[PDB]
Amino acid sequence: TVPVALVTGAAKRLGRSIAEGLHAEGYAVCLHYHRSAAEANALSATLNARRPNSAITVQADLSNVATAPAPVTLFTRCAELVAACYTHWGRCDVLVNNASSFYPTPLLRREAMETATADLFGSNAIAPYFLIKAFAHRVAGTPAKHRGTNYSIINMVDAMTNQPLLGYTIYTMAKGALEGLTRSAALELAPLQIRVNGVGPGLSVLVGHRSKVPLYQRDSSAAEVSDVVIFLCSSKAKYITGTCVKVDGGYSLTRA
Amino acid sequence: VPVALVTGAAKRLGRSIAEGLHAEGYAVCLHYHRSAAEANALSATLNARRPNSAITVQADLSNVATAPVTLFTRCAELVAACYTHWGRCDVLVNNASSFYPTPLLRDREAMETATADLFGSNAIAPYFLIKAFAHRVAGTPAKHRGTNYSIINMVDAMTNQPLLGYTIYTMAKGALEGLTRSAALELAPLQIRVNGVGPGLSVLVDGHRSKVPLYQRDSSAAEVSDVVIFLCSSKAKYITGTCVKVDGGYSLTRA
Amino acid sequence: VPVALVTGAAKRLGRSIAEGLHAEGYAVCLHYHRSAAEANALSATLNARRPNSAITVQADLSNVATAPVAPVTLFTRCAELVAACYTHWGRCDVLVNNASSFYPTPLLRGDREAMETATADLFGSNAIAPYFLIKAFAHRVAGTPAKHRGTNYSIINMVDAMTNQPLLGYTIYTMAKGALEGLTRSAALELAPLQIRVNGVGPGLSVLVDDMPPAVWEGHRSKVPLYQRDSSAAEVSDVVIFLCSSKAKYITGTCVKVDGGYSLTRA
Amino acid sequence: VPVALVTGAAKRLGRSIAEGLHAEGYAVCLHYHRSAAEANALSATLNARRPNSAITVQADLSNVATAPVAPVTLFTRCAELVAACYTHWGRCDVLVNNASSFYPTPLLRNREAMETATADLFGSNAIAPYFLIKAFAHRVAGTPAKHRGTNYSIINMVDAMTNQPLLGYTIYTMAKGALEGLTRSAALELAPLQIRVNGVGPGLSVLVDDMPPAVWEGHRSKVPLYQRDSSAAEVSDVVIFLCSSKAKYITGTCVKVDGGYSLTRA
Ligand SMILES: NC(=O)C1=CN([C@@H]2O[C@H](COP(=O)(O)OP(=O)(O)OC[C@H]3O[C@@H](n4cnc5c(N)ncnc54)[C@H](OP(=O)(O)O)[C@@H]3O)[C@@H](O)[C@H]2O)C=CC1
Ligand SMILES: NC(=O)C1=CN([C@@H]2O[C@H](COP(=O)(O)OP(=O)(O)OC[C@H]3O[C@@H](n4cnc5c(N)ncnc54)[C@H](OP(=O)(O)O)[C@@H]3O)[C@@H](O)[C@H]2O)C=CC1
Ligand SMILES: NC(=O)C1=CN([C@@H]2O[C@H](COP(=O)(O)OP(=O)(O)OC[C@H]3O[C@@H](n4cnc5c(N)ncnc54)[C@H](OP(=O)(O)O)[C@@H]3O)[C@@H](O)[C@H]2O)C=CC1
Ligand SMILES: NC(=O)C1=CN([C@@H]2O[C@H](COP(=O)(O)OP(=O)(O)OC[C@H]3O[C@@H](n4cnc5c(N)ncnc54)[C@H](OP(=O)(O)O)[C@@H]3O)[C@@H](O)[C@H]2O)C=CC1
Repeated sequence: TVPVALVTGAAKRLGRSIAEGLHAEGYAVCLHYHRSAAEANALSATLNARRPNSAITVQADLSNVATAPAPVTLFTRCAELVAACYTHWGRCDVLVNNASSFYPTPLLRREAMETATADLFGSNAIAPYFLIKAFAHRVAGTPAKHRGTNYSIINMVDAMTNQPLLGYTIYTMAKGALEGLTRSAALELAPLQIRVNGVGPGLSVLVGHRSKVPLYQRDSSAAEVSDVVIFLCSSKAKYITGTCVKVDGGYSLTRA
Repeated sequence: VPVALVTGAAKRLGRSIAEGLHAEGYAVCLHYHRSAAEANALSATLNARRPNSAITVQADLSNVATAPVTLFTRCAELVAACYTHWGRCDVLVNNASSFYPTPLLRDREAMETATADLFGSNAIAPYFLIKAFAHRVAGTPAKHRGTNYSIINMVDAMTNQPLLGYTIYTMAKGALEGLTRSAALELAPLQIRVNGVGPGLSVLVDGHRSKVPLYQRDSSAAEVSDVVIFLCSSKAKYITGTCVKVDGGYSLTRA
Repeated sequence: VPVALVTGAAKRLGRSIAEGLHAEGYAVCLHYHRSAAEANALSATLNARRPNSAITVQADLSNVATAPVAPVTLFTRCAELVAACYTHWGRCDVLVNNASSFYPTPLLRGDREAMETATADLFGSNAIAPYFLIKAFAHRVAGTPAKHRGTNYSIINMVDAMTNQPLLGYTIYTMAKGALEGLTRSAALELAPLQIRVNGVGPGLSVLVDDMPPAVWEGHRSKVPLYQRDSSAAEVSDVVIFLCSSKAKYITGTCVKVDGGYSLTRA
Repeated sequence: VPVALVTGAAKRLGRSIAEGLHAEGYAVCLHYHRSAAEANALSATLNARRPNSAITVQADLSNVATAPVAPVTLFTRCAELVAACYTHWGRCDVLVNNASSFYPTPLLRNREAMETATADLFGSNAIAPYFLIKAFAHRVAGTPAKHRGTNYSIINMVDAMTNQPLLGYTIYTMAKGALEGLTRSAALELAPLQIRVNGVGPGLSVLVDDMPPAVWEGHRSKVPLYQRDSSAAEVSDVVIFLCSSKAKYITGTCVKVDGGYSLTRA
């Protein structure tokens, strides 16, 4: 049986490493993207070249805003992403909420305030919520006899948000929401044997903070994070749910 | 005479907090959404005890426009109301909170308003309120600033042990915890303290209470508001970015 | 008149705690290990303000047997501290596990002794003594007929707001503090039926010792987000006192950081 | 061919962990206290599968001095376990602090009992692990850089449920809290030697069934995922993963393996 994985923000960096890892384990992969169409399609071509019909791409803005066709709501856009997996491959075994907007929202010195709120909160928390709902309904709507045997949802959190980055309040809040989503979803979806966990990087693939990481005194590679993600998706991890794993080289253990 | 703004001050915990702060000498701006009668009754009681020690302000803190007026604007206006009437705002208490199911498992705009209401009241409104509050302090010349600025976020001691079916509420509380820490850090330079108070079971609607280790009952409003009040006192000036459980040990239990 | 036992009461945070409780009307049993002169000076001050409101008891809380007053065990020494409260005043309403040894136990580089004594000292003072003290305290309340019990039993464990961001080289100390946090939760749960509340207070930097260059000391305190300084003893003891008040009677099993946001920082 | 020392390896989780590591090619030093028969049986199986891939060492990890052949301290007995790995195979790449005593130490409802309970519960769950880590760390530091292994990993078996204390188990819960502290402090201090230190916290695994079937069923039925306790393998696979080179950026973290049990409330 060939399992399917949906990965948001799959075009590059961690998202792309995650998709590659899942693909190397035999997953067919639905690569979501927002703006990185060229990289997304280039990745699909690589994956489909290795193994025919093992990759597709879907575009979507996951910000908590209406888009033009009545207006399309973020929920609808999310349901469509999950539906694209069932339409093409007839299944969706794994969901990885990786897409994430990250920029300052200082408390100390309108259009910007409102789009920032919906963008940061949508991508990091609200989209993943609706995505999980859509994913869950599909599974519930599948007759028990026909369900997969290893449903796994991974939320990309942040190992460092408890030690807030000065000026990033909304981003930090959204990640805090995502942690709550992880726990609440693990509990409510446990009956459908759908596991929900979180993976929190510290510093990965930076574009003198490296030297602060206790382990290796450097940021991590994408693989050093994606391997963790892949492991949590494996049947060997089927008893793990509702937990967040830090992948930070001990950075969260430090103090100023 | 210090001023305190308390959202959702009309009844229950919000009312207890206002009364507590008032008993310590605070002038209190009582925010309310729908409980206009209860809000005005309380103001009358407080103003009767001490002239000009209470006002009331109506506002929907759901992340939606009204009349268009954005949530941020409505929030700025709440804080402005304090400076307009009394010329100051020393304490902010983000207490207002919507609480109802958002099941993941068995409706179009039903989830739309739920999203904006649950997230607005519990997280986004508090964010804008804190911004507005922080902005007024920063805009106040150092010599004229108060000496005990305190923001309290009402969190939930039990959200790490999620209530089945309440994902969006739980998510909003998680955001509020993040707001508490991020704000404490960024506002430390203005000497504005930001903390959280997390009830377990308090003043139940109407069992579940027999589950509480301590006293085997839910708490009274005072048992929570006193903690809020203490965190606002100058005896607590070194505390910031922390959340205090007031749950009688409920979070220490397991199924 | 309610009684409070405070371990390591002779100076610094322990003294401030005793003074605070004393200012609220508590009679205070001041425990000390080596600071006899400081302890007696404090008792004198408290007894001078209010006759018979203070006493002092000496005890090594390290997890080692002591010279017969058959060797005396740590548990026995702990029971005796609690007993000294009931013997003199007929009661013990509040316990504050404040005493604490603090020094390096590096993982990397007349010798065994230092290893075996460090283990028992750091662990005893910070965790094991508090355990037996709580047991003793718990036993005395349980042995009191309901009709004679106090109405506000409170136990406070002094923890560390920064142990989750370990100080390099202090593994055993950090370990003992983690054990203390465990004790706090387990005790709150088990003693809830006797209405004995058990909480923790975790300082960050308080009355930071200045055995180092002025600038190096400016550095450390400047890392605290709020006020860019370590705290005074009062800024911590007032929190302790509050947790002991009847206005905190619904709080139990919780640890309160008093760190001015220090734990929110990163390297 | 890497070496792994596993304490309390004789049965249950310890055994599953040794088997897991053995299946990955590790040579395994199986520590035991009282389960000599089960320990030797396991060694035989492993050695039969791959010659000279298993040994055993007996040791009481309680924080008490043992009788020789001058009393032996816990630290010495700990160094000797680590030494046994370097003596036999010339290396120790992985350490798994699995050994653990677990029994009640009530505060109420009421000897050499309390002196031994304290030392046994605290020794096995915390103090031994401390000294073992020290010993393990010294051996690595005393190895010239050019000869060091490339994947040093220490895993501490913690408890996903200690923050929701089991009534009457104060000392155990305290020792587990100390073990968590040990995990973080050690990760930090040993980072420079590239020695990773993490924790794995089971919830309910291979739940002891010494009670009415209904009572046993009620207990496991509380676990949200599968409504059952876990198998040993469902825990050991996590341990094994954390030891793999794919996990070489993870350190100072504790991973719950509890099927969501810690998410529940009374
Ligand atoms: N890298 C690090 O040091 C850390 C990473 N993390 C988390 O790990 C995950 C991946 O990290 P990283 O690779 O750095 O991520 P990136 O910052 O590179 O962003 C990943 C993708 O998110 C997509 N995205 C952003 N906003 C939206 C939106 N509004 N709608 C739809 N898609 C959007 C972008 O896709 P596109 O280009 O197609 O528009 C982008 O490629 C993230 O969730 C991040 O929060 C956490 C802590 C540290
Ligand atoms: N009580 C408990 O057991 C627990 C309480 N808490 C938290 O403590 C705080 C107070 O608790 P409690 O007294 O029970 O709170 P309530 O549930 O009684 O709600 C408080 C007030 O919030 C206001 N409110 C709700 N939605 C909105 C909105 N969209 N815009 C503006 N105001 C709104 C309401 O004001 P109005 O009536 O005027 O419309 C209401 O009176 C809350 O933050 C809650 O989350 C956390 C855990 C447990
Ligand atoms: N001050 C700070 O920055 C921080 C403090 N804390 C905690 O707060 C509490 C008080 O802090 P602080 O005032 O600095 O504490 P101190 O370091 O000054 O120690 C307090 C007392 O503990 C006693 N003590 C130490 N070892 C033993 C022992 N083996 N047996 C009996 N008594 C012993 C000493 O009593 P004597 O002198 O009589 O021998 C000492 O006066 C402690 O628990 C500490 O761990 C936590 C984080 C930070
Ligand atoms: N199983 C579960 O549901 C849970 C397990 N855990 C943790 O997982 C780990 C393994 O679990 P599990 O397999 O159940 O463990 P066990 O309860 O079976 O104990 C493991 C081994 O520890 C050894 N041991 C106990 N005390 C000592 C001592 N004083 N000195 C030396 N060795 C000692 C015993 O070895 P011997 O037989 O040779 O004497 C025993 O076989 C433990 O650390 C445990 O705390 C945590 C939560 C739940």
